[PDB]
Amino acid sequence: ELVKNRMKHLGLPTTGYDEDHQNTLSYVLINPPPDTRLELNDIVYLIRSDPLA
Amino acid sequence: KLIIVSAETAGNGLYNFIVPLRAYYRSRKELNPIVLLLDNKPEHHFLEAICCFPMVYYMEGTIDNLDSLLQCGIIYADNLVVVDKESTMSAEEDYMADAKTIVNVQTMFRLFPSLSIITELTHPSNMRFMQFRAKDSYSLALSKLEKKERENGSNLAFMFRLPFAAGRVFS
Amino acid sequence: ESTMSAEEDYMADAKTIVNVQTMFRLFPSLSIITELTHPSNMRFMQFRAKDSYSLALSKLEKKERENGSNLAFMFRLPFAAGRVFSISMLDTLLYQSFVKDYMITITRLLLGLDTTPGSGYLCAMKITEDDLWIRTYGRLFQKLCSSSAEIPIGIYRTESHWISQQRLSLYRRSERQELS
Amino acid sequence: FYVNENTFKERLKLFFIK
Amino acid sequence: NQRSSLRIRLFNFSLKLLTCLLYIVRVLLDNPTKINWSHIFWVDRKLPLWAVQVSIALISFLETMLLIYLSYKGNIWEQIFRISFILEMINTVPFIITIFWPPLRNLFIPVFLNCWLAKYALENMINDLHRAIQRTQSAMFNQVLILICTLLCLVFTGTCGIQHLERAGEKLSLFKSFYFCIVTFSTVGYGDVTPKIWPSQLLVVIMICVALVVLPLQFEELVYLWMERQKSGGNYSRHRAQTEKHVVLCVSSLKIDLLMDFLNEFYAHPRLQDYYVVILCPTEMDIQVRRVLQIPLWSQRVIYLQGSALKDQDLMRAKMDNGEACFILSSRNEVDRTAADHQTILRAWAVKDFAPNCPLYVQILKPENKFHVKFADHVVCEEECKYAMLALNCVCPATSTLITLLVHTSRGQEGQESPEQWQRMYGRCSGNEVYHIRMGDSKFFMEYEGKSFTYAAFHAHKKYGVCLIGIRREENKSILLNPGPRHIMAASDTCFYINITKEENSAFIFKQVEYVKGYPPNSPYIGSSPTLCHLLPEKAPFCCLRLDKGCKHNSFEDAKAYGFKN
Amino acid sequence: LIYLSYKGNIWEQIFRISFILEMINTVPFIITIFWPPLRNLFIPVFLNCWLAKYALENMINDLHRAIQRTQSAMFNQVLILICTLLCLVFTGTCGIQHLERAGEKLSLFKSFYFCIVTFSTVGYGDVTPKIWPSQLLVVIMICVALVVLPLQFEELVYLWMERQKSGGNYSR
Repeated sequence: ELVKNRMKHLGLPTTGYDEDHQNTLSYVLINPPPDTRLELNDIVYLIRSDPLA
Repeated sequence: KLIIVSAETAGNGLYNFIVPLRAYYRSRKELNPIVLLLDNKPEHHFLEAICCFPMVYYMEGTIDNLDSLLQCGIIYADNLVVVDKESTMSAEEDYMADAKTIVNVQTMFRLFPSLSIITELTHPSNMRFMQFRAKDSYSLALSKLEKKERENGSNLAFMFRLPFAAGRVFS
Repeated sequence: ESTMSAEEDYMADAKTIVNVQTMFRLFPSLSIITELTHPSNMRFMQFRAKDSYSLALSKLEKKERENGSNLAFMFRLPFAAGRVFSISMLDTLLYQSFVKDYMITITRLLLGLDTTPGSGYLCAMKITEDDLWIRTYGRLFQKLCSSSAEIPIGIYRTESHWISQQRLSLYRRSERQELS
Repeated sequence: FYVNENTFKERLKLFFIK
Repeated sequence: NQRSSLRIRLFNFSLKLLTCLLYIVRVLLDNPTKINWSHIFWVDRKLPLWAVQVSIALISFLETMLLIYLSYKGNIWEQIFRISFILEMINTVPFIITIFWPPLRNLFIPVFLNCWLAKYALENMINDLHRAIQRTQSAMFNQVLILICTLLCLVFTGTCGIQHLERAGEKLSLFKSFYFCIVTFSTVGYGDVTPKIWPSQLLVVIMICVALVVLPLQFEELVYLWMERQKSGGNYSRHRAQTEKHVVLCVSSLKIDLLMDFLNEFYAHPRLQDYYVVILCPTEMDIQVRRVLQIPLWSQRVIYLQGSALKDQDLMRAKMDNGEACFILSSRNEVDRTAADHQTILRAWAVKDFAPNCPLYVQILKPENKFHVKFADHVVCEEECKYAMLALNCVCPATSTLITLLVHTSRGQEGQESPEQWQRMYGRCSGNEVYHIRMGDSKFFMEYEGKSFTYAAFHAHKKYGVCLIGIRREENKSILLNPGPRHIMAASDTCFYINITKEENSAFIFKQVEYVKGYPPNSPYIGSSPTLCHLLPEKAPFCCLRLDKGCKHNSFEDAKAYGFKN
Repeated sequence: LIYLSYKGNIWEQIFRISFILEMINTVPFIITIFWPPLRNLFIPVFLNCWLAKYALENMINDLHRAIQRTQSAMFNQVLILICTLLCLVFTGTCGIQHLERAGEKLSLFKSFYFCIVTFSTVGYGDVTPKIWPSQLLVVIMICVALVVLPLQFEELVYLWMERQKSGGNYSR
């Protein structure tokens, strides 16, 4: 309610305020073995090739 | 989704933020907008450099003022980027060097749990104050291991501290 | 806030004392609610050339502190009237809160900060010449409780304890006449 | 003060210590 | 290594003491103008006492050989010319010579210098414990242990040395040399025991020069470490903490103004008198506060320990996890307000991370910082309460005084000796204090269950003289200050009342423009209490708030021109 | 006194120095009541000197309930520093006088001469110890003297010299 009241003061829509709550442990595995299973929403780091060459 | 950055002055370091973000190898539709929230007004040495890059803006105020943030559009913003402010760098104790950056992030942590944050600290000793709750489940458990690691002769003791592994903190 | 930080206790609240002392002489009818950082600066608050109760009240509170009293400054006259108040006076609140969990919540309900739906508030009924009909505090408890469902905590008493003509007029003019 | 002050212990405690 | 290294230090340390121990044995066992140098060189040692020292010498000789191979970094002259190696080769190599040569078993070897090699083992052993880096209290005691060894090993070398040379003439025992040595180092000089031989004279000349340089520096460094542990150090032990009660006080800098108000308040209660009050504070012991802690009462009770609440080592000194309370207090009269409050938030988080089960009592100055320590059990904002008193002092006459006297715990024995009428009754009524007891349990409020709250309040004050304030229900956690006639009492309703003494203690009484009501939209801080405040229908402009300059709305320069009623 | 200030741990109170010096002195006198031949047996009652000092420190600090007394704090603290010097000498005199009975029998005054000479680091050797126990006592007494006494004098001089600059009272 503190934000939504202040949004109307500034003159902004409070439609997508919630879009919400977080409780997730997180970490980074650098160069694992090939047998390691990949879970859902596991963001992998990628060294891309050159776009031009 | 928007990116938003916080700093004391718009120095030549913040040019070096925007260069690797705005790159030819990055996709055009992927291009995240940038908003540099600043305490002091920026000079023309910065403005002429940043000018050429696309959809990058600046705004006055602080992280402390909730009015300043909501104008910048932190609700649908992907990443807040709090940076060590040059005035508060110099301090006698380790706690008072980064007290205000910790407390202002702690309000943002409660107000906007969806909002991902990228906080800075001068010392890694202030890691324990970053994200705070009344749970204390992994707070004591992770502290036990890193203290035992430092006794064994480990380089990376702070590694197991949870905020660091997630990438939310960096020094 | 600028004058809060100081090395000595005197220079922390010097200017607030001296500026109140002018207001005390200029406007004696004007009631004041002064603040002090330390209660050590109580003795400088209201000042006169009488010194009747100044030494007498100082004798008792020094003897109280030897006996092992919490409230020594109590008997100092400015405090009892409510003219003075300090931050260190309700620092005791937090230390009392160990034995009594409720103590903070009940204090704020009296002050009117954390007001729940079913709550009260502090009021002030002055006993005028009409109210002298009731003589005792016990009989005052009856009328307030029975009629309007009010409960009293305590009471606040106030006991009694051109050339020729122009030149000579300014010379005989007293200090109170100058200030007016 | 019946519970605190008026006891066999605290009579002696007031006499010796307090 | 940590574990594998330390055992080898203790192994060498024990062997080097064993050689010196075997030297004490042979002196006591083996006993017998010109100087007889025979008694210096030739020494009739026993074969078993010899053989054990040779086996120890071979082990310690090989340890120095092996250690060179490990830490050889170019220069061998760097390792050989050191003192630890020279003292090894003076002692151990002659024992190896006695294996090959059969007549040299009786020849003297100064094995007593292994005392200093044992000290070099202890310094090497002790500093293996500083891989954890931070151990401030353990650093002081273990450093003192080495300073004691230097004093003993200097005496041991002196005793043995002088006892050996005096064999030539005026034959002293081991104890007479110890008497002689400690007298000469102390600069007393009795001359009861003396040296009268050419070598022994020269040794005592050297021993005095070594003593007068080293020993005074050893004692003054010993006293420095000993006296620093008094101010800085102090550990609340496990044996004390587990059995006894225990409370902590986190604070930036203590004073008499702060401490005496706390100690008198805390120990005023009967059930709290057995507790122990530990302090945590970064600054050192003040001159004023040291007199208060020296008093018999607070000498046993209070334990001042230096160190801030943020570092986890200083929390292990106090041992908060065991204790039943952790008071945190903001530094008033500091150069910056916001920095002081930000520190108490970090202290609160430092305490909660280490010890979650402790009930966190906290004091903060500014109201905006309340939200960050709202997780804590009990919070007292100074700014919120301060300005609330002054607001009530406008409506009511002296609420500032009213609240101060309730919270300060005292009893009715203040100003009774004074001659004035008001002053006796004022100090008696100052003893009043808020309490809480259930209906059914309370002897005050027995026959008042069916009747209302208001009815009970009169009859309580009429009979006993104990007025009620409010009630807490079983279901509702909230306190309700003065219900009217609607609230009927129950069996288990917590009655809050004001009395000089608590019921359970007090047996002596029994025997003897329009406005619109609404919540203000813009709260300037996060954790704020919403209330109905007679709001304006229209939201006023910023110009109309100022008096000095009359804007285009109501042009009034001074406050008298407005025409304020009341 | 144990019944009054018992707060969980009795090991906290028994292992203190004030209690140990009590049990060394007073308990043997209680044993002589039950046992009739032990009246002639020696009890080192002289250590009550330090128990009297512990009483004085406990007595003096009852006057700091008024908190502020700056001039009285300096004189009464000096009085304790004088007691430590006297009680260290008294324990030395009595101790050395007792052991020297075995051989070379000194009087009470000769031991006082002997003690104050040994603490001062003069070492005349006019009076000396020549017995196995007495030798070991003097070795201990010098170690206690050379650590304590210089710290006592320099703290005594600190409090004495501070009263010159800071102190000074215009009398009645």
